[PDB]
This record gives sequence, C-alpha cells and structure tokens, in this order.
Amino acid sequence: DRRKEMDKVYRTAFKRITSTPDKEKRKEVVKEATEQLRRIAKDEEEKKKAAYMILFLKTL
Repeated sequence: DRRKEMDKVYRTAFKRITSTPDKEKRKEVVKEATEQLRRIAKDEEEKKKAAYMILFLKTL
C-alpha cells in the first residue's frame, strides 16, 4: 500500500515535469516530489526506491 502511494507521487510528478516548459518550475516539482517521497518511505527497501525515483526525475 505504501508503495502504491509512492508510485502515485512519482507518476504524478512525472506528468507535471514532462509537460512544464519552465526550467525553474520543474525544479520546484521534483523538490516537492522529493520531500513527499522521503516522508512516505521509512523502510530500507522503500527508501532505495525513492532514491532511484528522485534520481530519475532530476535527470529529466
């Protein structure tokens, strides 16, 4: 259940980042996505998935 909520935050951030022309605006979404993912994950395996998901958003 905690993983499906983490997939929502990631997939929702993706759509917003992938369709926002402003460079500075996208940085604010991934920053917002970063905080919500770090707060929704406390397990070791969970936090690793958030690490990759945050990494994927930033390289966009």
